[PDB]
Amino acid sequence: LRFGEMERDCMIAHGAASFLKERLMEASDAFRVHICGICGLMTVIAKLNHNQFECKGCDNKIDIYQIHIPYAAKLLFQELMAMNITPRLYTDRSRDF
Amino acid sequence: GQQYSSAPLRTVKEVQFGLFSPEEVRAISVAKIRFPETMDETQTRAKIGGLNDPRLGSIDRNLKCQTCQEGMNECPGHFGHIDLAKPVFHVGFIAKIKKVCECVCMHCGKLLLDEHNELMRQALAIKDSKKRFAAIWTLCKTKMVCETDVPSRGCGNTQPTIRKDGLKLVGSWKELRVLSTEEILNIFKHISVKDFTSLGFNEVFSRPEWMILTCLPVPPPPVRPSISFQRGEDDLTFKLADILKANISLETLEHNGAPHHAIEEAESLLQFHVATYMDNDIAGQPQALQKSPVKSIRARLKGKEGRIRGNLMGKRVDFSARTVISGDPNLELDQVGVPKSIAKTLTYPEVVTPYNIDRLTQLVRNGPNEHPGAKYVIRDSGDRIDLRYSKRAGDIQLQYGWKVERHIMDNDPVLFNRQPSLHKMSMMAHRVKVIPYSTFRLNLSVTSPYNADFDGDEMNLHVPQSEETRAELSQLCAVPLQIVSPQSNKPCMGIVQDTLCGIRKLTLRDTFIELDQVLNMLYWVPDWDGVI
Amino acid sequence: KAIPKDQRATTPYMTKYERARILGTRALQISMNAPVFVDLEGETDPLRIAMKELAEKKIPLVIRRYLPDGSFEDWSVEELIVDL
Amino acid sequence: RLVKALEDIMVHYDNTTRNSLGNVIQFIYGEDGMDAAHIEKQSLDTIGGSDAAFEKRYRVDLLNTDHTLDPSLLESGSEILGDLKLQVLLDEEYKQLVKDRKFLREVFVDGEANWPLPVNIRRIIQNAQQTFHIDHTKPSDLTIKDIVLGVKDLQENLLVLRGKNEIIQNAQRDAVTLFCCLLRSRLATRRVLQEYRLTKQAFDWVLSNIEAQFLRSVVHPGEMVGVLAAQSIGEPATQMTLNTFHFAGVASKKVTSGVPRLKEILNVAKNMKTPSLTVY
Amino acid sequence: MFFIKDLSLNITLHPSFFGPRMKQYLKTKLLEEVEGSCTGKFGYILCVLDYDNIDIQRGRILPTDGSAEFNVKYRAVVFKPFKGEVVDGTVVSCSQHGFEVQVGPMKVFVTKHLMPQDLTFNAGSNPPSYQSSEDVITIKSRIRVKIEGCISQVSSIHAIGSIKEDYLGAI
Amino acid sequence: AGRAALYKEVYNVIASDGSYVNYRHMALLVDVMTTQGGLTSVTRHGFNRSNTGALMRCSFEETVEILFEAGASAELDDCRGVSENVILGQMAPIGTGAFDVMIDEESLVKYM
Amino acid sequence: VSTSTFQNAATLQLGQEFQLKQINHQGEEEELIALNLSEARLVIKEALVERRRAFKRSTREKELESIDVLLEQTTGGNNKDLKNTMQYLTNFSRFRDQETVGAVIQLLKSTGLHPFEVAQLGSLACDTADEAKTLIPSLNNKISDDELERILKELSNLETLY
Amino acid sequence: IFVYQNNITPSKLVPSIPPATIETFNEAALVVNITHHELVPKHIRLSSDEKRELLKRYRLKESQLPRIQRADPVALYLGLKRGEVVKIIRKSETSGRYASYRICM
DNA sequence: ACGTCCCTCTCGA
RNA sequence: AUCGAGAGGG
Ligand SMILES: Nc1ncnc2c1ncn2[C@@H]1O[C@H](COP(=O)(O)OP(=O)(O)OP(=O)(O)O)[C@@H](O)[C@H]1O
Ligand SMILES: [Mn+2]
Ligand SMILES: [Mn+2]
Ligand SMILES: [Zn+2]
Ligand SMILES: [Zn+2]
Ligand SMILES: [Zn+2]
Repeated sequence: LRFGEMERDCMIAHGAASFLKERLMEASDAFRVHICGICGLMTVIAKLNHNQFECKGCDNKIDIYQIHIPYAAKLLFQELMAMNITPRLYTDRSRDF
Repeated sequence: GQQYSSAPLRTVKEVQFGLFSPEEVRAISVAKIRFPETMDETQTRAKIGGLNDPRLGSIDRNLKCQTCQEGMNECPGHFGHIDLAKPVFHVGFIAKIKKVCECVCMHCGKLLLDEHNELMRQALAIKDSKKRFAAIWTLCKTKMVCETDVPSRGCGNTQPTIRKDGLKLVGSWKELRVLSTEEILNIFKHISVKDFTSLGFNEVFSRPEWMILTCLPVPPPPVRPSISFQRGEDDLTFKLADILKANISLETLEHNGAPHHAIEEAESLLQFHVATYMDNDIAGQPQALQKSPVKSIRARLKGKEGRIRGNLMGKRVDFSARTVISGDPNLELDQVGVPKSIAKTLTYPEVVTPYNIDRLTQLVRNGPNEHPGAKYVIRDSGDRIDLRYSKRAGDIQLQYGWKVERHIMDNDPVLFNRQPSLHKMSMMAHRVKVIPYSTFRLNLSVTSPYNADFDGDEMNLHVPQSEETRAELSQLCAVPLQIVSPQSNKPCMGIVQDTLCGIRKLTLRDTFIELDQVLNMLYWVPDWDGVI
Repeated sequence: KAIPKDQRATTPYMTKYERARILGTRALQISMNAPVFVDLEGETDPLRIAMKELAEKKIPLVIRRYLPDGSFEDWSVEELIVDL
Repeated sequence: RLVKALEDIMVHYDNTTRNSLGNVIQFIYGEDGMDAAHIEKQSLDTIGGSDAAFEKRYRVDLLNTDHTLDPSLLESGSEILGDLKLQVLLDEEYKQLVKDRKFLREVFVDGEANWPLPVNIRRIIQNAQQTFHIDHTKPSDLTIKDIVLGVKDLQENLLVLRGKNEIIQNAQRDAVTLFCCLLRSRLATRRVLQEYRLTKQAFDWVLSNIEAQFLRSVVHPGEMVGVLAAQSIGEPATQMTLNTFHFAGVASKKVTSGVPRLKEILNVAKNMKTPSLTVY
Repeated sequence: MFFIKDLSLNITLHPSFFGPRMKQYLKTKLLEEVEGSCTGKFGYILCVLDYDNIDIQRGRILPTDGSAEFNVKYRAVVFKPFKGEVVDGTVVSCSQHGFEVQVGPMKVFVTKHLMPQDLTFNAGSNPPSYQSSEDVITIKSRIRVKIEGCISQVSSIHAIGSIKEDYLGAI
Repeated sequence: AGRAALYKEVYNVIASDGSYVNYRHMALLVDVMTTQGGLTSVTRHGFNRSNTGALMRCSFEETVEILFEAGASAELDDCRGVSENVILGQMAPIGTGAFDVMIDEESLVKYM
Repeated sequence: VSTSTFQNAATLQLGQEFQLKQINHQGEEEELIALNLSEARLVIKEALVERRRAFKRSTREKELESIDVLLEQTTGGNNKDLKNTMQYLTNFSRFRDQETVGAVIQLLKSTGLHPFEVAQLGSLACDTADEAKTLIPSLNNKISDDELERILKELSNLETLY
Repeated sequence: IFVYQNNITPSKLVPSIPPATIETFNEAALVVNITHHELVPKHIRLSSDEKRELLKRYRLKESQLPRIQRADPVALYLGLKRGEVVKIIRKSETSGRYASYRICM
């Protein structure tokens, strides 16, 4: 069944901060992509059974992290990449405010 | 699942929106898109070194990627590229490509009006985001010449009434010229570092020069799969062959014999394929059809459904339920009568802990077909161990730390629901109470907050897969917890119909009970003090 | 870069959301085979196991209330109240 | 439009209804930093009614043989009658009472006395009474020192924001404000002894019961008070028009200056379809 | 060379670890990873210094998971070779086109085209040696090599060296 | 002076159909609209044009082009918006995710 | 997980990490740590003994073997790299007792030359500058030869008799 | 403050006397005072030290504060400059005396 | 410019 | 299977 918009609402109302993260990640989607500490875009090569992570283009095999995002988003982000707008994903920060 | 990855696991903190350098593309790319044929070396179930997995990802479930040697369920997709024969407008930046031709000298490429001019030095400090853009536009679209110095800023030519007639830019001079992309970019490329920065751009993430597409991102198969209907590629696959067919023709037109009025059309058709694959609800246009309209990226992402209002701000969920809902005087407020057949198929991860192990081993050793059974059970190697079938389902003594997806049983933190669903009071949690017949059964006095009734109404049911979430649903979204509504700061539940209709029949002093019947009443109160 | 307790200001009571995440959190841990502190008076269940811990403030946890500007006042479950 | 407009909006930890950027929408949710559930609608006896019988409830004069507390209403009866080191506080009191009888007639012009506020006082007394069992014949055992300087302390504690400086404080006395007028109205040095018959313990229970029941009413820093508002205003409206086919037409169902009148408000738009100055 | 940088390490344990000597396991879990390693950023992470006074900070409990993350800020000894840093070392692998040398935990290699023109290699010797006019390097000898280039290959970092330029070899 | 009239003109349609609500809610919205300078509206171009989060907005009426001006104006998303998390599958800074829990050995040897 | 931080030739061209102005563990602009094979050697030993002290809280080529016991005791054998290093230092470090090293250190950074010269100067035993400033190219103009050799002759003095 | 009783055109020179900006009212809108209205709360001018005191106590950056605009009937009625703040004090049906804050651009 | 939430069927390229 | 159109259920 669809846990819809109309309900994301009703739960936000309740506080249920991580049970909301379950129905959206465990109980559907969910993933494991490899991103980059430079190009904020799922692009590195996951040769795990060998532990070789590369992101040629920005030639580095060190600055490399890992994420738990919905396949959907993953898509949305590949889709935005075709229309040529890079949605770099970062884990550091620089605002604060 | 997915395999372990010795990478740092973090979460996402910033989301840096940028624009693809035509050179980031040419770089991050595995191979080079050339042929428009899908995986037809030979109609053979093997792909082709032109399009579709030249190292971009595999299409058949039983083969690996020719780059990341992983197995589809954990190969996310790789990007390639197509080199364009002549630069092209981006369907979306179009008006805001003009809107900066409307702001710089299309010959030497410095701001029309610079640090001299009261409303330019006053716009030029609007440190607000792009509002300084807008004001720098309105206050530039008019000055149609450069300057020698004026009461020295260099060229001194003149600017055109640039206006947009579908996909292309025309520009008069009082002599009528049409703006060519191969020029417009060379005016942007020559825009000065200071210029686009106060104007509305960025020194690395979004140069303006890159609202002109020179290199094209080739999204991989997961974006645009194929399905066995012998197969059948995806609207975005076919379109890109049309682009790589609309490109090639133009590649050679401008190579062997160059007859101006031939290349003039196929480049305004290549920029038609490029533009149509991203937007397809354009201003005029024909709405390119696929021997039919044709899905466009933009429309996939659109509201209503489509990644944003459909596949993220909302999705569907495993572990969910449904049925006719009837109502039960012999039940408690905070529990919900879920039928067996849901409880036999409604699982729930549970860890192996000395406090229950002596229980889980009786459920396993029960099974999927019995009320308090189990439908799987997960070892440390984490491989799914199906009860329903596995030989060893017989014995299998459990090991601590394991997880036995078992059957949801009485009093379990459930997320219950009705569907209009526009407020908290209509997504309360309950205790389970597994019962017969196919119908959800709920206490008459939690009708209202859902505005539900017993004449055809289904209702939803969820089930947390953890512990903390159960706590979150027990200590926050409980039925008794929400007995008084914040909205109207009054109690949102209460006695109704039969109970209410006759509770006043009873609270008459015309209304008397005799010896026998009284006790029967007393007993029924589950917290009676047993004093007559 | 942090606050010192001497200058704390935020609610000294514990919030529906603090608690229910705290009861939740430990309860998950406990049922992940974690060292329990209060002494089981016979509890298979880990929500209750934790809840007893709660009623003996024998829970080694600090809530780190964050403020709008960025900085946070730490608050021991040992020290927060519990009324609600 | 409401919900993905409020969404973002939740009390913070310093008590500031805010957003995604850090910008206030309110310095105290509800202006009073109160959660809605812990709030009921009880009247303010210190406002409605004659200036006449106002004194006949609240004024007590120790310097007077006719307008004082006949010992039948407290132990220290004769040994107080006359006393004046105390009639200053009886004065100190009936002055704050009548500074408040106007401070309400300034905010609640309508002459409207019943309103919603934390702590059901009108209930907590027949809590104390029923519990401790009052005697409407044998007289109390409170000092006039007792009463009025307790009620004065109870307010000192009824927190809302905590904070060092006079800024937050001066915001503090603002939020508690309306409440306390409830308190003086009903923890009334005459009424307490005339009407309430309180013992000593009975009282400073009432005192401490209020105090928690109050610190319980406060809203809890986290409350998604935004997406909460939206549904509280949106809900009604949908079933202000999902239920007009129950009769047979009649009036203000869902097509008469209502659900659409709201359509105006949120969108603004200048072309209002029934403008009207109402000029006095 | 030989450095001392103040690094970090984020490690996480399962709930079933919070109660006894968390620090004792976390301390040893850090040593289980960092002690005996090599990267190019830092180089040969070779010895965690100041054991007892290492940090562990507060523990950040993970969300849907039940674990905890700890930024252990530890200071240690590092080793990073760089081009042109002449080292002094022992030989271990004698080939025909060049003899390898062990220096610290990293192995520097030499070529016969890098050794000056007087090293006529001798394969018929026990053990393998390289002759000259007066010197003779062998299986275990002392020599002054000059690093020319370095390459990081997984959990190590080898390098090539020289013996041609003056004030080298003469041990 | 408007705030109270906009409110009053909201109050008056809802307290019409009896119903009733509690100031705060309304007040919240009103204050949401007024605390900008002047009446910002509840509509794709009213409030949504705000400086808030990027994905945060692209969940309301205008959607793709939003990300478009974004990608090119090098926009930035804080990520402190609830919705950015939904989009991202992070627990969102919400009631039970407002704060953050931490252990401490010193309480862990006290209790041992 | 992998090991963070807080932030080319033999021309003092070092990484951003091995750049002089490097951050203290407490966040304050503190200089940088370059130390020679002896200045090494010991700072591992004394580091490796205070380990053994902790865990039991719950001379010629002779120093080769007594450290070999520690590296099988202190740090489990899981560490091939470190074994060979305590080895390497013992036979190639120039100074035995801590008195002498401080002295060297004290006479080294009088000169105020770069740590990597402080380091590599007390390590390659150099008879003249022509050998000193060659294997150590960076000096060149930084130190008069004479003055460098007054130092390099003083190094020559303090060599502990192995 | 220069009052004109019917009309003034551009001939635009007001802001050319640093340091002195001059307000310019009109008798058509001055005749009846807006501030005496039932629904016009008491805005109160805050100093440059009464400002940097709200901006630390409530842990703000200027941005984050609600706003009043330079042309706001009242701002003009006290001639509020940009960066000036205000303490709009009002009866409330809840608090009984809420005390908002607005800055001015 | 978007145009209430969800759900069950049945049928033509 | 996918998109497109159609009738009903709260
Ligand atoms: N078009 C609709 N949109 C949203 N909800 C609806 C709609 N139609 C029905 N519902 C839901 O169904 C319920 C009421 O519809 P229903 O016709 O069952 O009412 P009813 O009063 O039983 O019918 P009757 O009016 O004949 O007695 C409410 O909870 C309402 O939200
Ligand atoms: Mn019905
Ligand atoms: Mn119905
Ligand atoms: Zn990169
Ligand atoms: Zn792959
Ligand atoms: Zn020019």
